[PDB]
Amino acid sequence: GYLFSVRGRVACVTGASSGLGRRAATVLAQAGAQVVGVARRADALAEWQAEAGGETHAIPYDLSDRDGLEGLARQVVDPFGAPDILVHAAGINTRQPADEVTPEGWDITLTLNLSVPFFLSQYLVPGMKARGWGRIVNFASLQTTRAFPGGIAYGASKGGVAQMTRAMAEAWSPHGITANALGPGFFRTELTAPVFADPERAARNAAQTCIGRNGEPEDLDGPLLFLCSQASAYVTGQVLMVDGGYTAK
Amino acid sequence: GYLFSVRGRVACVTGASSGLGRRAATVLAQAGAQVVGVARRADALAEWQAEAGGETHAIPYDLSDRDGLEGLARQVVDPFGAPDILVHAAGINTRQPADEVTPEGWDITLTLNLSVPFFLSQYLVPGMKARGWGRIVNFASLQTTRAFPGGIAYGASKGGVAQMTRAMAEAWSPHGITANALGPGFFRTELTAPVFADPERAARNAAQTCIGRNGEPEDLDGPLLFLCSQASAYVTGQVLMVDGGYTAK
Amino acid sequence: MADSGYLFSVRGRVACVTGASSGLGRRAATVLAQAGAQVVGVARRADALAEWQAEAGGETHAIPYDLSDRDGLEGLARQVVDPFGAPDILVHAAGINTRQPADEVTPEGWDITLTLNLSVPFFLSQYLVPGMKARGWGRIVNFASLQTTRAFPGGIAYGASKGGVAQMTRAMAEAWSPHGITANALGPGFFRTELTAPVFADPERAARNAAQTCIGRNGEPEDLDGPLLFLCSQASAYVTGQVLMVDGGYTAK
Amino acid sequence: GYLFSVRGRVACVTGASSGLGRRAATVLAQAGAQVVGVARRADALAEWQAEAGGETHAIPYDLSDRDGLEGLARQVVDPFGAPDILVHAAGINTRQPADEVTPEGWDITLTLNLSVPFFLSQYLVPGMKARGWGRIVNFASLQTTRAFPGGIAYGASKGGVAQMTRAMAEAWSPHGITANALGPGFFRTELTAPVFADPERAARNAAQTCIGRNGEPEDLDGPLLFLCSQASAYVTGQVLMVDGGYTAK
Repeated sequence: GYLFSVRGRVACVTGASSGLGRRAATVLAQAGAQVVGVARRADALAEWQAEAGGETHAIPYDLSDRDGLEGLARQVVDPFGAPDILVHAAGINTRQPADEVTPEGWDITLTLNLSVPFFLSQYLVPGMKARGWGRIVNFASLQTTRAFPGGIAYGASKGGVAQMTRAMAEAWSPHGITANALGPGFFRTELTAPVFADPERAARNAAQTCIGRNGEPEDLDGPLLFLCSQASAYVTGQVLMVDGGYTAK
Repeated sequence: GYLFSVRGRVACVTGASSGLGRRAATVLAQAGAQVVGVARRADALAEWQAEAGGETHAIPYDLSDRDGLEGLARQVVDPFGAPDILVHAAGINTRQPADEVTPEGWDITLTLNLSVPFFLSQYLVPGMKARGWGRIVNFASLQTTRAFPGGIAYGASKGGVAQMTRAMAEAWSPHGITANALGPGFFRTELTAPVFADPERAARNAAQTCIGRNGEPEDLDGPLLFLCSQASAYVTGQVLMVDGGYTAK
Repeated sequence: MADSGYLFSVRGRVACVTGASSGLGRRAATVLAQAGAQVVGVARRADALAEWQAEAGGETHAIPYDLSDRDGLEGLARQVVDPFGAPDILVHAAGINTRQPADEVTPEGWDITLTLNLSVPFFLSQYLVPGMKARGWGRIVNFASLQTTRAFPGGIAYGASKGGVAQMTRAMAEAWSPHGITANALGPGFFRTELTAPVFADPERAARNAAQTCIGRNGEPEDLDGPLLFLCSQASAYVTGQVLMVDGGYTAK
Repeated sequence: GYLFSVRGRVACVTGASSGLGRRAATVLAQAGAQVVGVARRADALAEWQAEAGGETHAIPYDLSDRDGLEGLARQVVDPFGAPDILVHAAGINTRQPADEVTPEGWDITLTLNLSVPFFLSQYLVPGMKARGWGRIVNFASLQTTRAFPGGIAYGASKGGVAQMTRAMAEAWSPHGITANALGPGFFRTELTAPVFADPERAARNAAQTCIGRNGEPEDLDGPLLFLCSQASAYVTGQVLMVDGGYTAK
């Protein structure tokens, strides 16, 4: 049971003001990790801190600013020290189908979904190396493997994430840092507004799973804590789909 | 914490007299499940029961006898009631290269590794359906995806296990039964004796992982309990590799 | 034809195709015979085999044999080599789907699916590989499925077998490709055959499956020709241990 | 039994001055396609043209310049009319290990290996759509799936490529355009000089394949022509590994 603890660890979670990142940041805080939540909007982070309890700190930062990311990383280590756990839950889907992709929509998708996870990890790994222990949790997608309408830049980024996660393990796992990717199926969030707003679409997606339902926020708590804890010490370089068996059918 | 509990559950573990099945059976028992361990040898099962503590029951049975499996299933329900968790860890690798495969070595490999998991599952799922809750844990392999010397029947069986696991989810997960496969990399057991007996070979395999070491028995505890608990309710039809990132390189 | 077109030649090769009386096996056997291979077709029924030989043209030979008979496979292999000499190309197109859902699977329906779809491909290949090794050249083509990776209703024994096939194909390559023999699996999507009668018989089903592909249609027989000949020729010399999906992009969505 | 013809087609091949791109452009020229070859250096493009024979046109262009891509596309259509076949063989591997990745090295790899193929496709697909027929050939890698030393940006890009190819099929294959990726193993080129320069490394990689050898230029011809012809009309969204079975072990 100790096996699954994150008590006394330090975590940084990006995308912590909404969606699955907010859930992850709250789970980790309620499980006793000290949590640094990063997202654009101070007011949304303050509501997060109010719900989350435990011991947290908020940092408003626009993760589309890559030049500033090394300064963010210094901010991240200030409240509680170097993080042991890093969760890259910030992300975007512009939903531009191929013929309508703009340079701007392509670029913001690769920046936020792929490049920012890489560099923020690069900046934060030294502290983990020093302790000989770290957990990196990237966010893969059904669109790591299956192309959906409007998804082309998103799936490019998310096929990138999976290989990036393997490459993170190849570089950093000899030093005690594991890197894996949670692959949520369809959960009600900001990214999935069209999939859920049309109920016929939502129900088709539910029927595509083996269980027969879409995801609820609580469905990610277990797999998150597993990937953030001693339980997963020999699991690295893997994508763990949390999708009710969508990918089995 | 409670998310990862197996207290009050009943598990059946095949292959419980040695190797990874014995580890799984012990972990489950120490974690508060009632465990029914199935293996060929009574004396080996009795040593298991002695190591394990908790509440367990041993059933000596030669799982190559498929005609008898329905009777085995009735034996398995008798000590503690119908199992909630089933772990198919019994297996064989005859190590016959393709040109030397015999009908008998082929057939015993398919029987033990593929057909027995299916039928014992078939017999034991009714009790899970009645409760609307179940966990099936199959054993996949690096040879689900990568062909090793002497491996052809083994890999046929383990490729089959991966797809069988997705098919178990498609059949059974509407009823609250999840089916997943643990994919150990190289752990010191009965099946892996040549991989370990030559140290140069053992070290090449260790170097193929991201972490740089082969598996130890404790490395499977976390992933097992995750796959046997509430924590993985929305995880079904998946193969979860516990291989130190062997498959990432 | 460009000189490189001759990379895809099967002229003067010997092929054995199982399942040659119907479905995709029959198309594969006919394509190879029309492309100038000498083709040994294996199937249960002498009469359906005769219809095949009539359609095919070229140079062919029929062998009626019940591939559920593993005992007799070594004697099949002797029969296969008799008309044209040892085959250079082996195509394992015989297969079954009993469509029994998990709760209704019988020992017999599980068993016949593993026999025909997995064990027979293995043993027949084992018996015919020596001839290929003697020449330093061979092509094995197995049949994978959408159900190599995605579980469909009634599919559980079939999927077990087809996930098996994929790994078995990797293992055939690991054992035999040092000797000049490549082994790959074609993965057809949904094509109109014996095995897919329920998928097609309900038009709404057929259309949902067409819409699941990227192109928007189910398979037609001729769609298998190119991929088959590629996997049976010099063109694929450095392609081994692979599953080649011919599914209109079903598996991309 | 022609099916595999490219006679009469127009092809655009990027990276046509060296390596596998140069092989592809020559193969397609010698098979009777009119070929537009795109690469940085006029003089190396001119040697190519001399070597190739057939009917060709060279366009010197720095593919790191995304701003000018729409203009390149106009140049590409000028000599022979709109291309039917597009082969994205230009690529880079900076070989920076994770801890030493620079923003510039990461950016150039995503640009050349992922963003350029998307945009140049986007600009050239209209011509294909008008005819109801096209073929797009991307370049995947062993690092689509397996992380090698120095590979992290490359691998990010190439996992991106494979999803991008699936998403290209989803967008464009209803209009007669197929999109697939060739996945070469290890062939003697600019990208792979350290793998080949050290003979012990070269031999280890050869031994990792099923056949037991590295690739030769001619090994790409058949798989290329298959992906560029009528033969592959019902093959779309696929990665076709041309690796001697590296990925089977």
